[PDB]
Amino acid sequence: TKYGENISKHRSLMSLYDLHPQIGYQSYIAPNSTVIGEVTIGNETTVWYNSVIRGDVNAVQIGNNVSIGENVVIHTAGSLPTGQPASVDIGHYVIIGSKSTIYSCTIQDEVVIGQGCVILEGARIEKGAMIAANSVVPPGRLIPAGTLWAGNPCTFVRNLTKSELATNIDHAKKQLHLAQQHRYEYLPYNSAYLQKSNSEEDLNPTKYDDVTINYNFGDEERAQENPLKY
Amino acid sequence: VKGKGSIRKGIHGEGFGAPSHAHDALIHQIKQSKDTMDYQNITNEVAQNFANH
Amino acid sequence: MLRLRLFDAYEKISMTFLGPLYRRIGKSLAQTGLNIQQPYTSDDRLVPSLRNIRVTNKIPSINDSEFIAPNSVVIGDVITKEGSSIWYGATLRGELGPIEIGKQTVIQDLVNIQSGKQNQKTQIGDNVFIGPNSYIQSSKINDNSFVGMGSTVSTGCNLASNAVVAAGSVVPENTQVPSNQIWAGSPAQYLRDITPEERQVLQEHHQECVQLARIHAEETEKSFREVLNDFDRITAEAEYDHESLALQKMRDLGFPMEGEEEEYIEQRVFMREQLPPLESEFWKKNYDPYEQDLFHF
Amino acid sequence: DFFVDKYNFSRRVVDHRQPYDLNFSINNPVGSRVWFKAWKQKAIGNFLNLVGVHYAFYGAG
Amino acid sequence: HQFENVLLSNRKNLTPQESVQKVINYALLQDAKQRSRTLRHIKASWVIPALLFTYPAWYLAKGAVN
Amino acid sequence: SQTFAHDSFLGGLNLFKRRDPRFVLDQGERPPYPIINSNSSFVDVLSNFNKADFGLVLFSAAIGFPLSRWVLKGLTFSSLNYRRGLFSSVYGGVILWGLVLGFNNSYYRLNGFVDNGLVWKRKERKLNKYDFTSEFEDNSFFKKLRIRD
Amino acid sequence: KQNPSFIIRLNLLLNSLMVLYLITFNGYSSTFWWSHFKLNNYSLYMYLLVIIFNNYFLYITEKHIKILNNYSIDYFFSIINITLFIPMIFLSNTLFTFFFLIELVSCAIFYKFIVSKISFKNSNYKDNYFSIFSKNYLNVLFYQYWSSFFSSVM
Amino acid sequence: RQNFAKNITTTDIPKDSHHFAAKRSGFTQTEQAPFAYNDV
Amino acid sequence: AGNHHHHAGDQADRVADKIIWINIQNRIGQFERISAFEGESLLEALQRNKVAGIVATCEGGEDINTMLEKPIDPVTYGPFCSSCQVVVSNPWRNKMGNLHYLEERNLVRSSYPTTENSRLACCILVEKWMNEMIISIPQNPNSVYEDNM
Amino acid sequence: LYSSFKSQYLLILFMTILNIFGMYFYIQNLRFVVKKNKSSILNYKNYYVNINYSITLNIILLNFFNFFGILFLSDLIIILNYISSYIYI
Amino acid sequence: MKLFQAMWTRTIYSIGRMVRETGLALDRYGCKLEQDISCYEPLSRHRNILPIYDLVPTFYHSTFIAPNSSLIGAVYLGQNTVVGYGSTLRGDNHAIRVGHNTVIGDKVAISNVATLAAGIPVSTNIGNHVNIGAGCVLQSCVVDDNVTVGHNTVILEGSVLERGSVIAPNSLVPAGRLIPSGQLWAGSPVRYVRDLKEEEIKLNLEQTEQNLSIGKTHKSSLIQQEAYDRL
Amino acid sequence: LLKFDPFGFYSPKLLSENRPEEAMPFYEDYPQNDSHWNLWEQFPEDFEDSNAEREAILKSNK
Amino acid sequence: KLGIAPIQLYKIEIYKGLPFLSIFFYTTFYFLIFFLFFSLLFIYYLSALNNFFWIILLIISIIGIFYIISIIFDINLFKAFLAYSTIINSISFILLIIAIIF
Ligand SMILES: CCCCCCCCCCCCCCCCCC(=O)OC[C@H](COP(=O)([O-])OCC(O)COP(=O)([O-])OC[C@@H](COC(=O)CCCCCCCCCCCCCCCCC)OC(=O)CCCCCCCCCCCCCCCCC)OC(=O)CCCCCCCCCCCCCCCCC
Ligand SMILES: CCCCCCCCCCCCCCCCCC(=O)OC[C@H](COP(=O)([O-])OCC(O)COP(=O)([O-])OC[C@@H](COC(=O)CCCCCCCCCCCCCCCCC)OC(=O)CCCCCCCCCCCCCCCCC)OC(=O)CCCCCCCCCCCCCCCCC
Ligand SMILES: CCCCCCCCCCCCCCCCCC(=O)OC[C@H](COP(=O)([O-])OCC[N+](C)(C)C)OC(=O)CCCCCCCCCCCCCCCCC
Ligand SMILES: CCCCCCCCCCCCCCCCCC(=O)OC[C@H](COP(=O)([O-])OCC[N+](C)(C)C)OC(=O)CCCCCCCCCCCCCCCCC
Ligand code: FES
Repeated sequence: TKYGENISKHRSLMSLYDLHPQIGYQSYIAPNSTVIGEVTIGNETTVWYNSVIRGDVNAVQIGNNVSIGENVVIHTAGSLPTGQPASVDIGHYVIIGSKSTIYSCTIQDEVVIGQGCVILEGARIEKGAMIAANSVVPPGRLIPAGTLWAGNPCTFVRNLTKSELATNIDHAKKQLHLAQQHRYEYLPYNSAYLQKSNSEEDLNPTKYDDVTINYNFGDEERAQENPLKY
Repeated sequence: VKGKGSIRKGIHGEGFGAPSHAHDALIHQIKQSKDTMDYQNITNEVAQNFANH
Repeated sequence: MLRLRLFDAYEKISMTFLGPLYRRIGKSLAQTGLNIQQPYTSDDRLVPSLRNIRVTNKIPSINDSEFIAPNSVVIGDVITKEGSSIWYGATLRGELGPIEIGKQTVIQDLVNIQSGKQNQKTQIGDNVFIGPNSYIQSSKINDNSFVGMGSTVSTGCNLASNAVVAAGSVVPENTQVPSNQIWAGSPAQYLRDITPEERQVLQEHHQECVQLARIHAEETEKSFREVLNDFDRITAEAEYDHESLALQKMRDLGFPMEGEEEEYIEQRVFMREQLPPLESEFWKKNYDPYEQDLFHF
Repeated sequence: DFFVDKYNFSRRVVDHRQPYDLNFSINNPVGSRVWFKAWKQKAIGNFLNLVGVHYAFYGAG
Repeated sequence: HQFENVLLSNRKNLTPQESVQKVINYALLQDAKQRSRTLRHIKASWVIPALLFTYPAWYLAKGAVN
Repeated sequence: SQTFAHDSFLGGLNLFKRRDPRFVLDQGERPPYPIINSNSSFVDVLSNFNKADFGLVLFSAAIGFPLSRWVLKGLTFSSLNYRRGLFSSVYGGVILWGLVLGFNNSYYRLNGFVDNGLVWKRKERKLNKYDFTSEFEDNSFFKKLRIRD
Repeated sequence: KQNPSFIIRLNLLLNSLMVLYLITFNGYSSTFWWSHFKLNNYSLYMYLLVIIFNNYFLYITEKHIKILNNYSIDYFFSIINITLFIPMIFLSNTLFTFFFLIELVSCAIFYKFIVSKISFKNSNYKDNYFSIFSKNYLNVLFYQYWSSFFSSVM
Repeated sequence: RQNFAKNITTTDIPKDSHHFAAKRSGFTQTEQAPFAYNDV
Repeated sequence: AGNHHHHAGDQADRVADKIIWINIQNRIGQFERISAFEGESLLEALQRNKVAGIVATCEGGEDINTMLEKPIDPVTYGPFCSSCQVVVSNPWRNKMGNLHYLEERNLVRSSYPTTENSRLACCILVEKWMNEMIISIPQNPNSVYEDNM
Repeated sequence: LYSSFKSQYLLILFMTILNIFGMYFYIQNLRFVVKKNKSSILNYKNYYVNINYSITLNIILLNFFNFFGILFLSDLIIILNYISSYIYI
Repeated sequence: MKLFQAMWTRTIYSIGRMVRETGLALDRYGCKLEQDISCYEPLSRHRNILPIYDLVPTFYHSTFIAPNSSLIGAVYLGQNTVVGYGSTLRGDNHAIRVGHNTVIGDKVAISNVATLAAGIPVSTNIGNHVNIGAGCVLQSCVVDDNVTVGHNTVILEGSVLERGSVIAPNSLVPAGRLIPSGQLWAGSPVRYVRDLKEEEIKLNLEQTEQNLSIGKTHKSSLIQQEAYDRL
Repeated sequence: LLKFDPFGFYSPKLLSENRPEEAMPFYEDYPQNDSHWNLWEQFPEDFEDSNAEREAILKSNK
Repeated sequence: KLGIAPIQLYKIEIYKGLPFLSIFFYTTFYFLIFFLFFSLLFIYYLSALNNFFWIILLIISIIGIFYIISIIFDINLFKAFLAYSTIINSISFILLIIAIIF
């Protein structure tokens, strides 16, 4: 009854009455991925398949040319004990491994998060730091810039060299062409609607609304930069 | 909260501004004790207004 | 006369003739183009709804739930009580074993419940919280239990009421978690005893998530026409001005919205009496004007 | 006709967004009885609102 | 002679070391074939625009400067 | 042979056929065609209306529908009555512009600027000393848009 | 909240019709209406050039408005008046008529400045209960008004 | 950085697989796992 | 890397022990307390905490040869406005020291009244010794039309 | 070139002074154009940045003409001289 | 010539794409003229099998592929391979190859790195009877036959697992390391535990067989309920 | 300096350039010469590169 | 009226207070009509008075150049930059007009 239907009612982008997500140019959000709430995505940012990003409880900021990964859940907290803003902030060239969970945190530029990491609320990862795949950053913990940490709880290993930082930046830049290759496979016009069957509601609306404005106003002049656009 | 922009509701009530913004004592007083003033309390704002005048 | 008649005639002619013709031509061209592009192309598909999947007579009973994410997976013998919430990407494979979810039990994103045994059941009590990326295999979770982000509960585990598992904690197989105790680490071990403030904040977080589940359900469960109206409203608000917003609020309150109605303004703005104060407002302990608490300053 | 390999050539969803004044008497073709009734009401109302303006304009013309 | 899918073949008789080595070699060979195919497709994508639009560009430049 | 008959419904197309790219003739230059009435008043100009002017008005009416719809396509938050009224206003404006064009064509025919069906007894023939367009027009489509003695 | 795209399109349409009239124009080179206006090739070419440039700028403005709407219908009505009355200046045959035409165009430009949008619905939620003073509108009006006064009197 | 493919098909890379040997028995609970590739 | 005293196997320090507290008197006479970090500008900290009373028209200034560099490059253009002024209490103002000539130019060119303790948040760089620093933030002027947007 | 044709060496000098000062006035902004990261200056519509194909096309035509105006300048000069010749001055 | 064939393939593909574009645009314009809102409907564009140009996933019809899953690029599945719900095999930069009777758990993510050192394949290869639990992450790793990987396990680049090796759940295999045959390894950095017994091997074999049977039952039920496309 | 030997003539050089350490990804060592004047990958003349796996699977599927 | 270098600060203020679209239209109107007619006053309309206009134009141009040479490098606003670009072009065109009327 409530949940009985054959066609899924899932949308990648959603808002809660005031919280419209914003996505930059050349940014690919996978159809499986869900991005709901006050979420801002920068330019060339790629969110892979089956990743959830909820900015409903608080704002979420995502930098430019970052990779989020697969099966990654990013969400905010109501507040922090220190009184700091609880919004999620991620810098540029940040790579987040798959299976990872991000709480209200502050990730700076060129940070690399391994696969399956768990960063808890209040964590502050500085520029260039790296995290082992199966490590946990406890709440309110500061990871210094250009340092390597591993384990659960995370513990220091050694400092990172300019070569390692350059390699991380290069990988972040390299993800972009794969994202574009995935993007090119979708046409700007969705053809799924052509596969449905007319229903009574479709053929005769129950109630009518007053024509105010079409959301696709001027789309005959707008460029189809992102094929996955409503 | 529906129709209030970035304002969000807490456990015991709904805030009067965006999350990271500062709470306003004058607005709190207006809401809680609307139209009622036992005495003309001289706050920092009142003192500064007097000085400016 | 002539001009408006020509306008109406052209509108009818277009809507009745050009619309269908262009539609048919476009569909034929789309089919031809897809055929040409094959086998190196894919076309959009009607993604199946995997909520409430029946396997070998096992029918999920989830109708008494507040929020079920549209992209979640619920298969087989999955029973959920009133107020339970299952969020995006959660997979509940109940065919491996029965999956019982209590009242007001929250399961966050990408949470997978799979019984490692052939028919062992998974039982979750009321007011239980399971965070994102959690993995419960088969265990007895009592009421008011908390499971952190990226936490794994192994087979045969039993955690009692008011037992907290820290995020990123792997509970060893066949482990008992007493009440009002915090277990953290990998392998998980007892750390300390839950303080009243920690318990209060955990309860507040659980209540906040339960309430947010209602908003998520309201957003997700919308018709196509309602979603189109929401898109139109957002686009209109992108250009609405302060005067338009003020007019919206005024019409919601009930102010006159027409010139002939302007003469009865006083009946809607001033004549209406103000609601008397609640009697509870007369019992406040203190009435001193509010000021910021300057502790720590 | 109704269906092809995957595309429904008869797919149709009616646009629920229609102007409020659709089917109003004034919107009927000029010269009809319904249109004349609506226009007469509109003209009477306009004259009542502005007796002086209607005079100065129509009588002068 | 005939194509054999080493990954999908039966390697239980061989020792684990030999099995993994054969799998690695087969994977390397198939990856090389895929690399050649994708490189050829990229080369075709390079060649097509040149042949199609070289003469038009020269025509435009010749008209502009002469 | 180069211009449409001034008495035909297509006689209004001679406005686009011009001997030279100038706007107006010099003060003293003889008009290309005999003058019918130099000091023409409004009443006589209206009386001189012709099938060419009627055809210009018909062209304006025919072309005002696509243009009116094009203008209306940028309209939002509009009721049906207001949309129809705006369409009527734009179409009437286009038709009035057509009427103005017909009036100007009648004035030109009266003054001899455009082909009025008459020809001077002795043509004043130029010497085409500078010729950058004769061969181009002959080998191109623009020979239709120019008038040569 | 009606978008002014239709007003801009109407302005473009009537400008194009005026261009057609200029293209089809014929007559003698002389002055008309009491020698207050000059009708010659150079003046008509200036008129046509002004009209063409106004048409192109109106097209670009229409595209921008379709992109985003922060301008009211009165703004583009003022632009319409300016476009209609400004090319007539080059047809002036006397300094008197030139002065009157430029005064009319100045009034139209002052109207355009008056109808400038003032308050925006931005993302700043910190000034809800505080007074913020911006003098740009008054400065524009003051300087335009007084420069016009000085120029007109001189 | 460099993006070329190491595994070329024009010829087989000369190698010795006997200088380094991977341990496969007698491990402890504190010893790290061995390395899969040991060709020089 | 560097600027830390961690050895292999050590636990990360708490952000609470590293946050530098700034106390502010808001434009409305109330008191606020925010947290910042060393290495980021006071303007960045104030904007992150969303403190009212600062317009920041230039939004920190240029991205190269910035005023935040401890040795200020002589080829620096300095601040591009004076819309982030803050009055700093004498104990920390004396530690901050004399003003850069460009910063003083902008401060004096500010349209609103200025104080001898006034300074630009973008030009201020957060330091450890600034802990518990007390400042006041009156309302700053609005420069151009784009501020309202 | 026209100033030289009219034999105005002082006018050429002042024109050159103004030209070089204005040239640096325009050029100095290229220094500010440098940014630490890539900016986000596009309006968001339907949850995505709004890029206008029509304005991009107009900018492309303007860019082409800005780059290759020298090639086609003879035609524009001819047209402008033709327009100005009607003036008898 | 192969180059000419590739050029012709690209040309015909581009022509087909342009034809699709024009057809869909005509359909939308017709809907606009007809006052139809069918086109505007936002429907998930997720495609279970997403082929990159010249890289089409291939799988035997006997395989069960979860509709929630996503196979992209050069992916190769065996006879009765099972892919769990929500698991994604990106395999876009390089190929992903799977065995005849392997099981991939729900939410499993497989993606291979751009490049590796000489002699190390940059593609994921999995044995015939491998069982991979839900929530596992794999990157350019080689797995032999009869290998069980516990749930929430991370396997990095250049990591080779021999036949019969078992990895406990909640453990990570460091990149470029070997897991010998018949041994149990556990811990976030894998550490030697013990040598497997015949009883454990039989239990693992039975578990993977049961998983394959469960996958067959899921495929049958989904086909019955119209949630599975009859390929 | 005595140990330094990027090439494998004196000190043996692994085909895998480096030994990866735990908690770090496996990346190739930066080469001594970083010249980018590299051609597209070269293959033997008449190299067989048909998608044999795909062809076999399609044939089996029928 | 125009806002030429001697009297330019009001133009700077107007540009600061105007929207970008208003500047877009105003620059077009100004340059294509007002300044063109200003030039035609000396070239075509009042050419008989060039024996007096030349010295006034030269003095105005010199004063404006020497007054803006330093001011144009003191601005810190986009609107000011646009306005001063317009002013510099106006001064250059005035010099060209002097050369023409020579
Ligand atoms: C002297 C002092 C000045 C005053 C004199 C009198 C002027 C009268 C003018 C007309 C007034 C119309 C009514 C206005 C009422 C207002 C009050 C009102 O209703 O309020 C509510 C009204 C809203 O309600 P509404 O119902 O929606 O609108 C009212 C009506 O319902 C709907 O509104 P509508 O406007 O759309 O409807 C008007 C329609 C009303 O509709 C009807 O009643 C039915 C339609 C009837 C059509 C009649 C057409 C007749 C044409 C005759 C042509 C003959 C030519 C012959 C050629 C020669 C042949 C041989 O009436 C007309 O069609 C009038 C046209 C008359 C043309 C007469 C031509 C005479 C030419 C003389 C010279 C001849 C020389 C050559 C001679 C040769 C002889 C050999 O408020 C408004 O917003 C109304 C706004 C109207 C604005 C009008 C002004 C527009 C122009 C502004 C220009 C600004 C300056 C810039 C230009 C500079 C110069 C002007
Ligand atoms: C060396 C220095 C040189 C400096 C050059 C400075 C200027 C360069 C940039 C601008 C040049 C003009 C570009 C064309 C206009 C812009 C609009 C347009 O056509 O594109 C939109 C439209 C985009 O269509 P879409 O993307 O399919 O859909 C758009 C919307 O969805 C749906 O669109 P919609 O429905 O909203 O509107 C469709 C309508 C939109 O079109 C418009 O509304 C046009 C707007 C501009 C009007 C003004 C044009 C004036 C042309 C005369 C020359 C002066 C140019 C001044 C330009 C700058 C002024 C500020 O499209 C058309 O019909 C386009 C026709 C364009 C040709 C107009 C010719 C008018 C001639 C009138 C004067 C005749 C001489 C009289 C002699 C009198 C003697 C007594 O473009 C096209 O359809 C074609 C685009 C690609 C080819 C463009 C070819 C341009 C050729 C330019 C030649 C320039 C003169 C020769 C060179 C001179 C120097 C040697
Ligand atoms: C910058 C500003 C804009 C540009 C500059 C502005 C220019 C200003 C100066 C314009 C002068 C125009 C004078 C024209 C006089 C001749 C008119 C004409 O052709 O008449 C021919 C005819 C006469 O033609 P005739 O001259 O041939 O007749 C005489 C003929 N003989 C000599 C043989 C006997 O005129 C008339 O009969 C009517 C005269 C006018 C009657 C009163 C009309 C009042 C109209 C008021 C406005 C109505 C608005 C209605 C709107 C309806 C819709 C809403
Ligand atoms: C030998 C016998 C010869 C017989 C010849 C008989 C025929 C004579 C008439 C031929 C007319 C040819 C076409 C003219 C232009 C049609 C324009 C049109 O309908 O476009 C609609 C279009 C309307 O748009 P649209 O209909 O293309 O669709 C818009 C669709 N969207 C909005 C989604 C993009 O008009 C415009 O867009 C123009 C807008 C600006 C205004 C321009 C006004 C131009 C006025 C031209 C008047 C006629 C000049 C004729 C010159 C003849 C010279 C010889
Ligand atoms: S932000 Fe402008 S000077 Fe500080």
